[PDB]
Amino acid sequence: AGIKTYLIERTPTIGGRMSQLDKTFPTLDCSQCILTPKMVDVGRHPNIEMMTYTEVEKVEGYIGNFDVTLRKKARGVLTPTEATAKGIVGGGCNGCGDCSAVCPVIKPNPFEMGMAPRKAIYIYHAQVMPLIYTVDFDSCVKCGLCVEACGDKKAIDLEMQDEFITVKVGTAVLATGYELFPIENKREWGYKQFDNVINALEFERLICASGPTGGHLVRPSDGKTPMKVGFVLCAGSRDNTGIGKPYCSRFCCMYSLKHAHQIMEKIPGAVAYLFYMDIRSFGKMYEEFYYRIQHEGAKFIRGRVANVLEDKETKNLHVFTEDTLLGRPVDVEVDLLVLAAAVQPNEGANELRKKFGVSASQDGWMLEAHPKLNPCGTTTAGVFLAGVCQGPKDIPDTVAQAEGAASAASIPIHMGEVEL
Amino acid sequence: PRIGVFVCHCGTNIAGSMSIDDVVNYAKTLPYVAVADQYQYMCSTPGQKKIDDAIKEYNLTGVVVAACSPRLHEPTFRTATKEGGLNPFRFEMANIREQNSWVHMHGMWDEATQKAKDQVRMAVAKAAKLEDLVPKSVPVEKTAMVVGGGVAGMQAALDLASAGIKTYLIERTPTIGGRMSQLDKTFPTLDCSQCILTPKMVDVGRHPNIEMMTYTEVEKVEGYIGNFDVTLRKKARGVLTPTEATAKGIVGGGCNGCGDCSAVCPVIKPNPFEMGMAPRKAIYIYHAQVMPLIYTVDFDSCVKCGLCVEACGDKKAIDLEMQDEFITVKVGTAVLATGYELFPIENKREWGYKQFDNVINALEFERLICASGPTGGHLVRPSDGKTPMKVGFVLCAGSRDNTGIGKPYCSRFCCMYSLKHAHQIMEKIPGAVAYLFYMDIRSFGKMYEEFYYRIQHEGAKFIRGRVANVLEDKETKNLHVFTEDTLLGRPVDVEVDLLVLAAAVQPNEGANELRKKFGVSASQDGWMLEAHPKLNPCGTTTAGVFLAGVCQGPKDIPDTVAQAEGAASAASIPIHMGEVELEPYFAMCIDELCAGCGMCVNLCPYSALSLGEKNGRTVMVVTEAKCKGCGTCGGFCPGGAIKMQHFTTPQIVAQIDAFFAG
Amino acid sequence: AAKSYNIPELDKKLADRRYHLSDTNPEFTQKILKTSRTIANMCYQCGTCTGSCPSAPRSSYRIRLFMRRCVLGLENEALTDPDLWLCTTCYSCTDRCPRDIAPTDVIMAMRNLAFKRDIVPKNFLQTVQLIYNSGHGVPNNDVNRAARTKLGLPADPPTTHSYPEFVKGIQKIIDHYELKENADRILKG
Amino acid sequence: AAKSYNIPELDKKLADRRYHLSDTNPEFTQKILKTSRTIANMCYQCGTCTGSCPSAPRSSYRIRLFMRRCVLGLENEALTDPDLWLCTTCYSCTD
Amino acid sequence: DWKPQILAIICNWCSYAGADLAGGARIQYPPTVRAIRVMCTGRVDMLFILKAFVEGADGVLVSGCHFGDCHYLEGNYKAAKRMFMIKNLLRNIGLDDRRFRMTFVSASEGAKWGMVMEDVTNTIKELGPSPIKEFKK
Amino acid sequence: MHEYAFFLGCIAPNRYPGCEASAIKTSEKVGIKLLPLKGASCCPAPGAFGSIDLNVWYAMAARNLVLAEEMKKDIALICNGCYKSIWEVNHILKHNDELRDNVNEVLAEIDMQFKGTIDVWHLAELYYDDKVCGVQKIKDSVTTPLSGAKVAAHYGCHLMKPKKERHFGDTENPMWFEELIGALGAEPIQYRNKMQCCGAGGGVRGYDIVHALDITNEKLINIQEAGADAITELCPFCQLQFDRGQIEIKEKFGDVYNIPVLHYNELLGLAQGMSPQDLALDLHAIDCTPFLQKVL
Ligand SMILES: Cc1cc2nc3c(=O)[nH]c(=O)nc-3n(C[C@H](O)[C@H](O)[C@H](O)COP(=O)(O)OP(=O)(O)OC[C@H]3O[C@@H](n4cnc5c(N)ncnc54)[C@H](O)[C@@H]3O)c2cc1C
Ligand SMILES: Cc1cc2nc3c(=O)[nH]c(=O)nc-3n(C[C@H](O)[C@H](O)[C@H](O)COP(=O)(O)OP(=O)(O)OC[C@H]3O[C@@H](n4cnc5c(N)ncnc54)[C@H](O)[C@@H]3O)c2cc1C
Ligand code: SF4
Ligand code: SF4
Ligand code: SF4
Ligand code: SF4
Ligand code: SF4
Ligand code: SF4
Ligand code: SF4
Ligand code: SF4
Ligand code: SF4
Ligand code: SF4
Ligand code: SF4
Ligand code: SF4
Ligand code: SF4
Ligand code: FES
Repeated sequence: AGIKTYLIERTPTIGGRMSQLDKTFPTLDCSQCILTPKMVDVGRHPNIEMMTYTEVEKVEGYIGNFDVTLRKKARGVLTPTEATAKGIVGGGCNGCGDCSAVCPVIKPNPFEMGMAPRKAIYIYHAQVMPLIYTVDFDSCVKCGLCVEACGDKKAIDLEMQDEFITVKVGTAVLATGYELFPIENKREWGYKQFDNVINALEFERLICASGPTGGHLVRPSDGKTPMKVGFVLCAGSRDNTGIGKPYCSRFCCMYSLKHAHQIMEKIPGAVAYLFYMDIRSFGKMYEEFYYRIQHEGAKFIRGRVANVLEDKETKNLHVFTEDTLLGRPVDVEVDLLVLAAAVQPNEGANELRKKFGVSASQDGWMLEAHPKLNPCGTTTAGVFLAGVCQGPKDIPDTVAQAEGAASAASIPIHMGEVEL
Repeated sequence: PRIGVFVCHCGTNIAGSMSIDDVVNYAKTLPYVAVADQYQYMCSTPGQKKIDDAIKEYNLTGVVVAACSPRLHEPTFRTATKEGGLNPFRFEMANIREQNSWVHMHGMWDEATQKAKDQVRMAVAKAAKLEDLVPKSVPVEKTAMVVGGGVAGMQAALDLASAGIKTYLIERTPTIGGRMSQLDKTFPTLDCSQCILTPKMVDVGRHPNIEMMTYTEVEKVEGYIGNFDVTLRKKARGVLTPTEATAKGIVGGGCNGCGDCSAVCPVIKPNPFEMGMAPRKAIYIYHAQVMPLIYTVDFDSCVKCGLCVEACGDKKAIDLEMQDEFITVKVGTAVLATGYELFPIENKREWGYKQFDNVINALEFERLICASGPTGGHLVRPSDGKTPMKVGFVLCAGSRDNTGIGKPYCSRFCCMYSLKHAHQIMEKIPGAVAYLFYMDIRSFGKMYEEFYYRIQHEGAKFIRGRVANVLEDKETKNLHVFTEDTLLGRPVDVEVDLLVLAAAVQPNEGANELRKKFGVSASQDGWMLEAHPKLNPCGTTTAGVFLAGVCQGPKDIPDTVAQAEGAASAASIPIHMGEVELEPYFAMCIDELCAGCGMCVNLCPYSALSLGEKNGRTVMVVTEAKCKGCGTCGGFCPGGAIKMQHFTTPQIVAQIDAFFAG
Repeated sequence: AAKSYNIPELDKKLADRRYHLSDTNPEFTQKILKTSRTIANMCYQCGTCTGSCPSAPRSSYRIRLFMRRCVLGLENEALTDPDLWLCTTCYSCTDRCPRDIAPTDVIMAMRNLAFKRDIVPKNFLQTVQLIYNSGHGVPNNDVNRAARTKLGLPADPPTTHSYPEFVKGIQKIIDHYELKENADRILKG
Repeated sequence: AAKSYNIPELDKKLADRRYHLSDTNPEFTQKILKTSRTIANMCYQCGTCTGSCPSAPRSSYRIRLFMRRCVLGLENEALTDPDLWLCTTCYSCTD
Repeated sequence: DWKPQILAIICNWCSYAGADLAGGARIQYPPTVRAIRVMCTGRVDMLFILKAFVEGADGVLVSGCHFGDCHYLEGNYKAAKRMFMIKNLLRNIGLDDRRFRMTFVSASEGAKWGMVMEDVTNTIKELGPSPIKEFKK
Repeated sequence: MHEYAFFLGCIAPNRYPGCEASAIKTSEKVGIKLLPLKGASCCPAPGAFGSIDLNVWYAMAARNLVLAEEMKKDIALICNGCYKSIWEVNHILKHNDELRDNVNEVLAEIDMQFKGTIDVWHLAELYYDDKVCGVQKIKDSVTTPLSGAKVAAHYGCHLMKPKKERHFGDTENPMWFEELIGALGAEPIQYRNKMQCCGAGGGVRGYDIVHALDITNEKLINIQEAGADAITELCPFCQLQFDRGQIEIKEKFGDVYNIPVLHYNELLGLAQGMSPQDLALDLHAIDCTPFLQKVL
């Protein structure tokens, strides 16, 4: 639309959760393939000031001028532009990888939900948009091998500190997303205590071809291929006991169907069992997706899982519930159990929405101006909501909400005046 | 020519199916190839840098990338080719992943390698003959059109107008508002629908940047992203607004909405707003809160008695001889917001919709329960006018149905509105009980699960069983609902006073005609199709047309409004710029080869071709703006006098020849 | 349900009621699909079939339960159920199923498998005997011959009651499938 | 299930298995709610209780079925069931 | 010693999308067909097909959108008429007309694209090497 | 005069011969000619024989079909169960190739082949069609009014259901059979759940007589409540159930209805002037004499 824009991301790369997704319901497209184009557009757009690995320290002002102070965290590595500004003609970071080839520290990768190693100097994945190789200063030992590997490019500055910048903006759009609810609190499903119980983002990384495995789903306990996989739907959701969330997370029925399809097509002869309590395929082509999954042969057992026991020797998981339609208790022994955990507002989202003056819903998500006729704007003028931060949604609904918020934020900028 | 061949591994997605080294050596030995080289991720910044360095070092004329599909990465590598001193259109891809690797993974490796060599050879042959194109930029008219005056149309119109673009709002009916104007209360917050919408209807009616054209249709559309020449049919309303009356010369005014005309009209007909439950005269408004309060005349039912004009008197707003006027409007973009109608549930004979008096559907129930409806807001039985005490709600009525009668999809909001109606009856009739015969309660949205909890707490009975059939008691007119309580495990026979069917929704009447006028395709489900189902749910494949609301698929008022504002933003993108670049695939006539036969002229669906005078000779003339690059004309012309810009006959024939080269 | 005790009444009382994955017979499911010629694995347990059945309100017969057993492969639960022979094949369930399933055709296939494992009521075997002997499930008798004569019709209808040479062909058809050789064996007991 | 025949074995064999609205006892439901001091009318039949019961795998006892009977008011179905005394009150369902 | 040489000319908006979808879904088929990718099948001139057959295509396949689903409103009706006439010409010049066919593959029919690939390969294998390659000399 | 092979299954010739006699006479009075089928047998009764073995069901129904195939004629039926067997096996074997093959190599042991060349019709379907005798032609042929009689129709299940496999239209509330009874001059009445099974199908009549009789008794109660004076039907199974089962209900339960059960062909004969003796109404368990007093 022509407005200069700042894109603040706390992490060293843009993309979000959809960059972690492997295939997307209900069209089964590769997530990175459909998103990499848009990441390139964002990275190349002259009207976008992409500021990754940066946070919002403080906000003051109003609809007219928001004096937003940003914290530029010490990335430790210089982009070519910043290197030329500092005087290094040879450039900054070209993403060769020699630094991480020689770094001796090895730490878990948060992008891979911890399943995979990454050095102290690292990128999340090979398709990160700013391919600039952050340094993790909480874990770097300043051995200096990385700078020797980088050589004449001189992109690594191990003494970099948090720089602060103050930016004046007219409007602001909040798009903080979500995290998975901590399902280790539900002790009856032995999430942290049994090896072969995982959650749906770890399953999505295990099934992706770019993940810690070669795209091969294997059992965490011994590295063998599963042949029976259970999907516990509603894990921590529609739950009024005070531990889980009392709401529906919207997409967990759909992504569990996707994962059942993926296992049944990737491991020949494997069977998927879905322990469900209201299959919710409400969107466009969702019911047809549900029909197709049942046709390919996923077993749908209408019963909320009661508890899970681990076999002491085979590490197999005994899932106990009742088949409510059959009318009998069941004991399904699976090689791998996947929990479709609830989602909750991201870490620090409440801090950021208090900085911007936004309130919260009953559910804990950011509140909108009018729940029916204004789902993007907030009560504080000049701030708009977009994405899962306002409530869980699929990528189509998230994008519609994001463009709606962009339109609402453009309304006062195009006019150039606002009346208080 | 000097061509560079760059073969991506796609991170073993291609190197795990063929021999990339062998493909590269073959490319090196190919004719015209200056440099052949490989990289792990050619779509990444080091890959573009590799392309650019190769261009600069080897003085490359063109670039061939043996990688994924063009439909995925033409823009990326065209921009990479531009940055480097070439034209974007000196570039050609060889799809060796989605059409070689992923389909020849298993047990066949040298065969996939030979296929890759063939594809690279054909790509090099085309690229050695590509030459420079510059995309056409066309001006964009600074107006916009919104077809549909429901919540999605009104939101899109208000958004565009407040962004500053002049907007036309076309509504086939005499009033804006849509279905939400018929709704009585709204889930999950229980607000009054008209109370929340009337503010926005007033905004639309008062906005200076919105040309609200009610009771008007779209006869025909021609043009493209730049200028859409849209012809509108202004149906004979029969009554003049004050502005039109002053224009025609009546100083005293036009219609002020007094109501004397309908007070004296003797014809009485059903009201479509009230789903037929209520009478309305031949001259009428739907409800008292219609935005243009202008009192249409229904000419199919008027008897021209002339009492209305005598009642109107000196205002002289009624013109009984008015005819359909036609207007042509030029617009830059268009937003389609046609909404929906209820699926005809009388086809499902086991639920006696038309044959039993006390079986209604959910919009008739919403009008019966509204305080502005045919009743005084009192739900009464249609058979005898008595108050019901047991009400059944048949959920999924005609939905998730693969028998060919109903719809195979979920209508999204029918579980939620049935919960709302159960609450409304249990709170409005003391002691009444609501029974919901359900098969997957779907309360997925924000506060929806809490709404479901609250309804169960107030005491609605939830019986998990799809209704099998309905029998009517011959004397009391009560309805015997037969199904199985699947959780209880027994058949049931619940006798209710009123049965409400939560019927499926389908695209509105005439929506397919309108989307064919605008060039939009349809989905598997029958709704209008979007450009990309994940990352572009508003735009369509035809440029300059955008979707908003239930017309793209069923949705609640929150999702509909988000979609409408998204569509308004997408329609504003090209208007604010004022330029838009077309893809240079146009047909170009070579005049000193054209013989003027004129036979190609009728092969263009877009009428881009015509016969004109150039240098005395009658030759063919291409309106390069109207051409879309299909190639039908250029595939027809026997003399080869039509050139297709990036898919020329020499290029395609070079590809064929290279395929058969050994 | 702790284990097998080999005391028959206690085994009956403490039978394991809990479904295990060892209980599924995919071969049984595939045989049912082939014989019934219907998409039975696509049931989503809406209950319309049971809600329409005329046998359900007066018995323990549940066609939806039989569909679930078919889907889960519960052979020896479906076949031995005495409420497998209470279906009148009225086809109301098939008329109304939203998934285009023929539950009554699934019932018919189940009945065929039950016969092949020798569970079958005796009226069926007696009808087999009658059709083998005369080609007619309801054969003629002397009083009806007299009634037909008094009417004016021939004492026997134009069927295999009056053309006994086609009975031999009917018998060869039945013998090819061994229906008589199984019916008489089962009746002998 | 056509009507009452007054032949006890045939009445037992052809007992009406079909739930009617005449079968509901709201007074029974209210007494249960008062005495139990629990929100029993809010069950949505997930089956977790039966899936956790130790009496269910060896009998016809179904606590979820008893909850459904409570919700629907099926007095004389809940009370006369001999599997009302197979609950060990282990509280796993409540847990 | 002999491998069939089959050439496909597939439109961009339904047949290329369908082939891409088949690849994405990992539907395997034999590697005998190589495609050209024009915008519409209306672009396909008769001389393209005849040039392929005279260079020695053992088979030629032209794949496009279903009737009523052309991206450019009616460009595959023109292609259908052209290919009917091409079928007639090949029959009357004495070449086997089943070496040529035109399939209508939508954007979502990756499975049908795989089946088309298999069937075209099988038919050409039954037919054998084209006679033009030896009739030229 | 259209000509059809007359299949004539087991119950009409051997228990209710007046049904077949009136069929031939009334069909000849209207423009239809019913030709005997040469050596036809039991259509393998769909319940009691299909429940046992579907392959032998197919083989016997196909043999019955190829008899009329050699006759080169179209089958005409008067039984809903026989319609199920004959018509449905004809339809299945006209489209399923492997089943054609299997049935043909079974039938080749008796020098006999199925090719699928004929069509199967129910006699009431022919009476309703307009090309063949229509409702107006039935009204024309009627000579005794049969006025002042309330008559309840039982459609049965195997003629009309499933509607995805037949072509008779709505199964929830059809009125076509009510038009044929209205043509005769008798007023057809509507009763609760008129589309309910009589209970005799599928072999239940034999397996569990009490269950089948309870299903029948539900219907009889509804019909008496409506006020019927007879029950017309288009099936000898359903007639046998409604006729014998009234006696078995009177003995096993304590319910008395005494409602005559007549095939539509018997009512058509009564309307066209055939005598009760010529219709053999003395062969029914339930006396028809009150109904005869009313309509005569
Ligand atoms: C296992 C799983 C599978 C799924 N599968 C599908 C699927 O197949 N199809 C589908 O359509 N949807 C799917 N979804 C849902 C989908 O992931 C969401 O719809 C979508 O990611 C929403 O994106 P978002 O931008 O709103 O949030 P996010 O993707 O979470 O993005 C939020 C971004 O903001 C950043 N951020 C957070 N807080 C701050 C802060 N204070 N300052 C700066 N930056 C911040 C985060 O680092 C992140 O980059 C799935 C979800 C899960 C959990
Ligand atoms: C019984 C019922 C209850 C509901 N309750 C709720 C609720 O409580 N809460 C909620 O959020 N949602 C509810 N919904 C859903 C809600 O109605 C929709 O989300 C919403 O109305 C979508 O609006 P729309 O503008 O897209 O379509 P519509 O409201 O249908 O508007 C479309 C408009 O376009 C016009 N139009 C159509 N074709 C043409 C044409 N060719 N040319 C010109 N104009 C045309 C129509 O006349 C109409 O004015 C309910 C739906 C139903 C059926
Ligand atoms: S070695 Fe230097 S240039 Fe290369 S990736 Fe590491 S920091 Fe970047
Ligand atoms: S300084 Fe040492 S520990 Fe730190 S990133 Fe460089 S090599 Fe790794
Ligand atoms: S989306 Fe499905 S799995 Fe997720 S909480 Fe809602 S009902 Fe449960
Ligand atoms: S250009 Fe295509 S093939 Fe190459 S790495 Fe990128 S996505 Fe993979
Ligand atoms: S009488 Fe005239 S001014 Fe008044 S409402 Fe009618 S048309 Fe309008
Ligand atoms: S002319 Fe007569 S019928 Fe027509 S609107 Fe006026 S009063 Fe009514
Ligand atoms: S929204 Fe609910 S009632 Fe409507 S079709 Fe979907 S599941 Fe059925
Ligand atoms: S371009 Fe070709 S077809 Fe068109 S007028 Fe000229 S010669 Fe004729
Ligand atoms: S390519 Fe030819 S036929 Fe197609 S739109 Fe352009 S001018 Fe018209
Ligand atoms: S009606 Fe069909 S879908 Fe529903 S339970 Fe019966 S067989 Fe399953
Ligand atoms: S066919 Fe059998 S299962 Fe189906 S409704 Fe009739 S009796 Fe019940
Ligand atoms: S009582 Fe049992 S069935 Fe009901 S919600 Fe609680 S655990 Fe689920
Ligand atoms: S208390 Fe224990 S025994 Fe009783 S119902 Fe609950 S889980 Fe079962
Ligand atoms: S777009 Fe494919 S045939 Fe025209």
